[PDB]
Amino acid sequence: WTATSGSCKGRCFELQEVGPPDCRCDNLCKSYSSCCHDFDELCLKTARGWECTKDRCGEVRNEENACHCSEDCLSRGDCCTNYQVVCKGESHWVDDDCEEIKVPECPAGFVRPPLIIFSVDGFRASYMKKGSKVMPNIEKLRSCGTHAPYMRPVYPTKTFPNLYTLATGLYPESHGIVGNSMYDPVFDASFHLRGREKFNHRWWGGQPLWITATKQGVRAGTFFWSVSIPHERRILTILQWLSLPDNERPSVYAFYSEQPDFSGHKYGPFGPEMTNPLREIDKTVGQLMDGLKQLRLHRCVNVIFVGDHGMEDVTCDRTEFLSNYLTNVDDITLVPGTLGRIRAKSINNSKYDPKTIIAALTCKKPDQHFKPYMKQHLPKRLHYANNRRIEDIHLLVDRRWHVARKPLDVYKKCFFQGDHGFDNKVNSMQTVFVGYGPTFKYRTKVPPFENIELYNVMCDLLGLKPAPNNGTHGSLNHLLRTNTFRPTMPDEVSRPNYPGIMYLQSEFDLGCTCDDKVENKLEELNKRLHTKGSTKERHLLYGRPAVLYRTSYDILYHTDFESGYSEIFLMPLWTSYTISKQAEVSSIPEHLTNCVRPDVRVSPGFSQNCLAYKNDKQMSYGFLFPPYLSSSPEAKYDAFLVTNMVPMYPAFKRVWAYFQRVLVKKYASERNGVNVISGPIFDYNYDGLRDTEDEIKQYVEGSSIPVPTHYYSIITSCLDFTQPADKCDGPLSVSSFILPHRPDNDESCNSSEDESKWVEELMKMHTARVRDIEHLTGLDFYRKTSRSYSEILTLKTYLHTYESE
Ligand SMILES: *[C@@H]1O[C@H](CO)[C@@H](O[C@@H]2O[C@H](CO)[C@@H](O[C@@H]3O[C@H](CO[C@H]4O[C@H](CO)[C@@H](O)[C@H](O[C@H]5O[C@H](CO)[C@@H](O)[C@H](O)[C@@H]5O[C@H]5O[C@H](CO)[C@@H](O)[C@H](O)[C@@H]5O)[C@@H]4O)[C@@H](O)[C@H](O[C@H]4O[C@H](CO)[C@@H](O)[C@H](O)[C@@H]4O[C@H]4O[C@H](CO)[C@@H](O)[C@H](O)[C@@H]4O)[C@@H]3O)[C@H](O)[C@H]2NC(C)=O)[C@H](O)[C@H]1NC(C)=O
Ligand SMILES: O=C(c1cc(OCC2CCOCC2)nc(C2CC2)c1)N1C[C@@H]2CN(C(=O)c3ccc4[nH]nnc4c3)C[C@H]2C1
Ligand SMILES: [Ca+2]
Ligand SMILES: [Cl-]
Ligand code: NA
Ligand SMILES: [Zn+2]
Repeated sequence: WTATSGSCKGRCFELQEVGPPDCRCDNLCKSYSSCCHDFDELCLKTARGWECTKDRCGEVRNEENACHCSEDCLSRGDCCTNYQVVCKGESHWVDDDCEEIKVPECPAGFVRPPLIIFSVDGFRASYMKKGSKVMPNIEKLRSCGTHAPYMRPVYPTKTFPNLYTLATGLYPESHGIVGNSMYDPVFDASFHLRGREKFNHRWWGGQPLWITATKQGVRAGTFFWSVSIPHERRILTILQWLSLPDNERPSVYAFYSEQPDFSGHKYGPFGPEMTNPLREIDKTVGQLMDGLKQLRLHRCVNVIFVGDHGMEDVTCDRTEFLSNYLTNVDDITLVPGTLGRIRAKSINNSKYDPKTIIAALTCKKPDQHFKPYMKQHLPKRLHYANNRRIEDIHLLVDRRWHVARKPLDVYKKCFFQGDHGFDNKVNSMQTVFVGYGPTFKYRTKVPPFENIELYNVMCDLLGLKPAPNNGTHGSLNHLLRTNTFRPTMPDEVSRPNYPGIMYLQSEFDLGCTCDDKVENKLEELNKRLHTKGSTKERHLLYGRPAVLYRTSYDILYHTDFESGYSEIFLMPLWTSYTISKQAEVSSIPEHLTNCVRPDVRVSPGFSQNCLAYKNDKQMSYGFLFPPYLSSSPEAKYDAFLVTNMVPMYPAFKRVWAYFQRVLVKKYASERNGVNVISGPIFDYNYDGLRDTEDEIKQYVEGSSIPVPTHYYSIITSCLDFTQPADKCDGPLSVSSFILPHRPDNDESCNSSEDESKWVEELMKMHTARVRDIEHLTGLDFYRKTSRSYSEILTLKTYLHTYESE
């Protein structure tokens, strides 16, 4: 109910709301069916169209017209965006050369340059190059302002998860919009694009930009436009808002376009019918810009041009049916399409089994086009698990395909030729970013970055303090001329011990053997300097990492590698070593195959033991610094110290062995030496954050030796590869991964072939940012380099994606 009986005269697109039932006149009333009777007549005028014509120049103001070409229009703030070009001989914004904007040039009374966020749905990143001949306004923004060749959305690359990530800097798992379609079991409700449920504030977590602004006394234009309000009216309304008196005028504005997404779904991303939606978007941009120029705001406002996701070629016949795998296909509810999510059709059913469903979906057909996962086993870079709204079972679907439950679902629902929602590393899903204005740089290209980082920047552009979010504040400082936020290195919380030789061999009773009793003062002061950290500048290139939580740990030095050994988790938190281009792969000598030696620097009570691995029929063990890469027969003994040991399932040891024996050396060859940091990760509650000791669900049997959920490595070298890793005078280059530590290899369908046919593809899949590894371990890397901190934050947010160009 509304008493939809009040009026809207002088209230057209009002700025604060009114309580039901007083009728509404804001840009969302339509969607609430709560506009006043006269809203259309007064607020949605159309008479005469949206441009001036020569014979309108001068005219008697006529309140009926959608826009005015009269004389008092400039001062009423309601001319058609082309008024000056047509009636005062001015030029369109796009025809003007660009001139660097060194300082804001704003009208008197503007306390700060406004921000205008112009967002475009489905605007695939390659559109910038491929549609360039027909988007001249967008092209001028891109080349005069600051731009990335593309910007990475979050997963799933759906509309609501992405628009609300842009608004909040949060992963969908934390903001709560985990799909365009969700079931919440605690609310017992569903959320869909169509319908009222999405209007209930209980779905939306985090604190979006417009709320952050309000709470700190920066006024916001209302970001959301009802779908019948056409584009030209949205632009005119923003331009009017911009004419309000100083005390009423918002500081931040949003425009949203449903194009090109709406068309991309019908015609595919490069369909002939796509040229027109693009021209249209360009023309709307020209109108905002010709309108800012009229108001002398075009060298004052910062404009952000940003997409939520891209678009891919998808058709009804590229659909895989779950009914071709599962016999019980009626006890399951599938959330379907470009990703799959499965729950039980009823929780009154005690016969519903995730394991057998997963197994029934694993590697069943030669060319299968989706892969099932338990959510905690999805790649950590998707950050897609820590929400009750995300179903335990998930299917990652290949680009260009759909998954559906039955065929009846597809023909009682080819409609479409495009879709999106796939893995966020996929090229066709990448989207756009352009920043133009006094606060952005002039004609500057920046590297690709993730859309989670933008909320921070929009907060800086407005002088706001960001609510806590998943961006890394400072990682996009290179986008900006000024306003920057000066980030600082977090303080180290635990400082290490440096233990010397304190224990005799016979104090150990670990059930470990080593064939090593084989026996010169010259080579002795030598081996001892290695244990004092003589070679430490070679293996520890960027400083030791900082432990950012409270705990007990020791630095251990060796000829070949250095480690931070945790007395709590009984293993190292990190192991650092450099492999130069020249270095040589040796084999594990036969005599030393089962060798594990006590560390006389570390007490029996803080040590693992071999007995437990023997007793544990599931669990075997590996080494963090690989014996294969020892610099000498003598140094190799160090690789076998029990303090270099970590627990590993036999299935995982195949992955790990291949990475250490083949791939390190290969990377050293291509990158001209690599520095490697490796270590264990514990995330039993899949929240993306380091577990405390009391959260560990699994131990090597009959011991306090905790089992990692994943193993990471960070592989750094010189960006200029003509310099070796250990003597780089400039920027660094990095790639990393976080491998799930799994007792089987059901994830790789080719895992019964040689490791050279599958291990590396798996690693690629589990590519990571150094920043993801920091969250997971509580460590802080790259503490001592010659680079600026800003540049290091950018490096820590890099993801190496292995897509082509
Ligand atoms: C990405 O960035 C985000 C944001 O920075 C990071 O998430 C933060 O991480 C913190 C650490 O996990 C977490 O802090 C906790 O908050 C608890 C209360 O928080 C409420 O208030 C805030 C502030 O305004 C609000 O944001 C929260 O909103 C969540 O919940 C509602 C649903 O109820 C959602 O609508 C909303 O979208 C959001 O959902 C998400 O968050 C929750 C976690 O709160 C998840 O469970 C969901 O899955 C969803 O993803 C909250 O309403 C606070 O009570 C916690 O305190 C406990 O632990 C500390 C240890 O310091 C201790 O002092 C206390 O004893 C306490 O323990 C007690 O509570 C336990 C739980 O009941 C109980 O088991 C014990 O026995 C005790 O009784 C804690 O400080 C913070 O909430 C989130 N923020 C957000 C927005 O998610 C995120 O980590 C980053 N991600 C990565 C990978 O880096
Ligand atoms: O008006 C907004 C809006 C705009 C915003 O913008 C947020 C700003 C945040 C700051 O950065 C830029 C965007 N945020 C939010 C929601 C998140 C709160 C909402 N809407 C209205 C549009 C209706 N719509 C569709 O019909 C549609 C479109 C594409 C599709 N593909 N497949 N099915 C689809 C269905 C997508 C909705 C987005
Ligand atoms: Ca955790
Ligand atoms: Cl969805
Ligand atoms: Na074992
Ligand atoms: Zn869409």
